[PDB]
Amino acid sequence: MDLIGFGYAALVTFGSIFGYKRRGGVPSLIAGLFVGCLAGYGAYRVSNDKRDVKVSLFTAFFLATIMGVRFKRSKKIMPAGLVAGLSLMMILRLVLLLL
Repeated sequence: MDLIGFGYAALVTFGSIFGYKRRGGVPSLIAGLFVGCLAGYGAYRVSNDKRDVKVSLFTAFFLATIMGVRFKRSKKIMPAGLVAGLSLMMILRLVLLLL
């Protein structure tokens, strides 16, 4: 949409994003951030919940279990997306290790 300066858009995007005061859809990802968060964070707290990493496993497991229809290649990205989430997590964990 519109073939105008990109960089600029990347600038305003970066800033605005940082200010976080525009979005407002709450499709699901958000819910994934909250849940996943508690998962990781909690695992980091070390109170009772299992250890990190595994948590994620329990996150995807619970979610899927909540869904009913286990992952399955098909239209939309509702199911696949989930896999994209868990994956994204792992990767982030690959670096987290260092962090």
